[PDB]
Amino acid sequence: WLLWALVFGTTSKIMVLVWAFFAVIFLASYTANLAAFMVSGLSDRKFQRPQEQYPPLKFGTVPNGSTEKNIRSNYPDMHSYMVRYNQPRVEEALTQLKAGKLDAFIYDAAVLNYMARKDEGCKLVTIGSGKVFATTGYGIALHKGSRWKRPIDLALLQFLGDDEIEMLERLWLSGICHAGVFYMLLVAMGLSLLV
Amino acid sequence: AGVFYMLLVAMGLSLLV
Amino acid sequence: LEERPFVIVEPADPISGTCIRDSVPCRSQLNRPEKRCCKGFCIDILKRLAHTIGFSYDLYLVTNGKHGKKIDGVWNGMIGEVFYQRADMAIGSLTINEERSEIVDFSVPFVETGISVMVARS
Amino acid sequence: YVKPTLSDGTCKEEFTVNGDPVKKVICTGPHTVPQCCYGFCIDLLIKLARTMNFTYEVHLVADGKFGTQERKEWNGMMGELLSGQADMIVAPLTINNERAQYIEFSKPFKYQGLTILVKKEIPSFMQPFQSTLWLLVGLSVHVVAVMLLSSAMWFSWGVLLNSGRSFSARILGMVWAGFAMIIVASYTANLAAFLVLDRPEERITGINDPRLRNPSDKFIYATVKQSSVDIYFRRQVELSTMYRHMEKHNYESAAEAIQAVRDNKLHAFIWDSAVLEFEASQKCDLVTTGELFFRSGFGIGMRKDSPWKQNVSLSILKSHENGFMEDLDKTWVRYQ
Amino acid sequence: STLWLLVGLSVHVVAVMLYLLDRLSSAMWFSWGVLLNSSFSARILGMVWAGFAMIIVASYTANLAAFLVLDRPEERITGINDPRLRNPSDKFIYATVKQSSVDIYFRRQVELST
Ligand SMILES: *[C@@H]1O[C@H](CO)[C@@H](O)[C@H](O)[C@H]1NC(C)=O
Ligand SMILES: *[C@@H]1O[C@H](CO)[C@@H](O)[C@H](O)[C@H]1NC(C)=O
Ligand SMILES: N[C@@H](CCC(=O)O)C(=O)O
Repeated sequence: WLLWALVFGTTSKIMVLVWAFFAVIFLASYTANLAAFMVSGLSDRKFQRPQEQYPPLKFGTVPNGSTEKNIRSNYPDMHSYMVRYNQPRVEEALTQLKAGKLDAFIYDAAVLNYMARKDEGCKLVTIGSGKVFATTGYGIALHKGSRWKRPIDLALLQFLGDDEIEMLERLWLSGICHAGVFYMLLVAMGLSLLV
Repeated sequence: AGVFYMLLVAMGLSLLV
Repeated sequence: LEERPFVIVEPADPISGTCIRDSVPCRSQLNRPEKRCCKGFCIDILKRLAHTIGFSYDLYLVTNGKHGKKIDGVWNGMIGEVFYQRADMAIGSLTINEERSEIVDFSVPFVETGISVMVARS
Repeated sequence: YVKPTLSDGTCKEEFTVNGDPVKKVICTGPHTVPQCCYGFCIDLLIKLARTMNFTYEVHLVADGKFGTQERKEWNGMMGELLSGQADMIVAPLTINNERAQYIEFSKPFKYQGLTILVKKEIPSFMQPFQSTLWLLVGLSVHVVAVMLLSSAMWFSWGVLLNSGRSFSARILGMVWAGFAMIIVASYTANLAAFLVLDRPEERITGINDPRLRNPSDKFIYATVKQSSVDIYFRRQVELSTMYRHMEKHNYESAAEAIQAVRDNKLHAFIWDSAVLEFEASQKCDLVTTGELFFRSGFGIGMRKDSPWKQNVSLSILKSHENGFMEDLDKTWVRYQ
Repeated sequence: STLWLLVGLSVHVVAVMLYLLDRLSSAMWFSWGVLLNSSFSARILGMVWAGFAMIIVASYTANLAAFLVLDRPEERITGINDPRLRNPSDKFIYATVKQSSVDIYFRRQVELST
């Protein structure tokens, strides 16, 4: 018992000498592992039915856009809840978010993924790191006739063939800066109680 | 690892003297 | 219309009548003759387009509504300008949508967009 | 997907998890024998079919090529729209200037780019435990073994690893007792320091890496013959030496170019992002490095002045907002 | 100090129970010694305390080892083409010497006019 505990007539003294050697190996090997070691999206119930799961949840979006129209005609349950926490302007929608009033802001991707990537960053992170819902793009708007529709598209497409388009967002859209072991302790402490 | 042997050499001369 | 990263307007430095060179004149057509000049990601595309195919442009800012909406059967904003033949071309931050694209012809999208959510880092 | 049909002519019925019945259409292609196709975009074809109530028949490409400009004439799938052997193209087919002057494209299914796929070969217990490091271990014990009755003889070995007086020697042992601690303390951090050397897994960080602009015979680069990536590298003069000699390693199809990577016969593969990322998930032994550099999408091609131009580009545009193109994504691409 | 308090409070509760079942301040003497680097039924049940003492010292060393890993985490400037350089932050100031080569260098480029 004592010999086995120490691991954690000159006959058996040889193996316990070897056994002590293994002790330093187990602790040292543990150092290698540790040395190198160092409300989601719209799908979850938190958004569609916030009252039932967690009443403390606040939302909002400026109410004359396309996200407002998409939400209204797709998730009618959650639209009537955002009317009270409505707010104008994106810039005014970040002071309240940082102060502690709102918990999440629902808006476009190309705007939010850049504002959180600017000097306003270090405090705001989009929940979807690369997750976007109802994906679309920008574009020009012309009449139904649109004689200029055909020449414009080919001009826009040949920009992509070269580096012209992706050398523009690097100029305008760039930015910088884009207790806890209770379960293990309780299980370990609880295990020894039975023995 | 030359420094490691230096500590042993200093240790060896410590008790010898 | 003015969107902070895409279309940026400035008081045009009223020294005599002009502003910096990397800008284009604008207007605030409404229906005080102040002149202001604009720049951004979208306008850089507009300048390049007008060079490959020869045409001239007269930018003006929308003073009625915003990006676009339909209330009581009347379109107000950038889409309402194109729909009612008040302008041949709308540029800025317009998202291709099912209801707009059936009234107004769009083009190839520049950049991806959609809907996303942000949260304060903790 | 393309799989052979059963003996009776109707291929076997599959039921993915709950799923509902899997939707399969009978493809007729290479002589010519019928098959059946499962599809991501085929599940999108059946949706367009009921909206405008037009019947259809599906046949595979004659030669299995996507399409480009020969010599004056088109080949592959594009060689069958213009001629008259097809009225639509339901397949991942990127949008670019050269194709847009002869056909019409509608709005993309999904937005993607293109990247590079390489090997993910990512493999000693105690490397430095040899030479003078091991030699100094024996010398210290042997010297102290006869430093000065046999009780202290085993003491030096035991005191090295935790544990199991002659006045001056007792103080000498006491001061040497802490000497064993400092020498082994470095050993504990020695492997810890040796555990962060890492390896250069950043083989290719995009096109702008010096290896691409100055290709060496050690590296072999490949793409799929007669595709959009082939066109993209023939637009730029500064890359005239990119495929001046690396053109002869171009592969026939992306199905066997990936297999070449896993066989240690190819070093880099440039292809669509939406395809290589899916393969990296299944294989669990490959990896995609670099960054996207030509962002476009897959659109339904259709011959110019076709009377279905507005219908198609509206159902695709509506399907994004319903969530239909997200239900397809989870069942087909991003599952694991 | 929550981690230390949680670990600090666990020594008193655990040690007392083992001594009572196996049957004062002398009992806590054994626990303190194992807590630093220095009957049969309680021996095997109490031997895991050395493991419990092993994890806490290992965790602190692991936490301390990574503390210096992120040495100088702050990045000041990467040179030219800094996004802060191109887009002024209205708080991080730039200056130079009037009427020199740098004035000529920055006056011949359009995209630097901001
Ligand atoms: C949204 O449109 C309504 C239309 O009546 C208007 O009253 C409201 O001020 C608008 N909100 C904005 C632009 O934030
Ligand atoms: C498809 O487009 C054509 C041409 O505009 C039109 O006649 C037809 O009604 C459209 N289909 C539906 C279902 O609206
Ligand atoms: N970009 C949107 C406006 C922003 C929003 O409300 O989502 C549009 O032009 O419709």
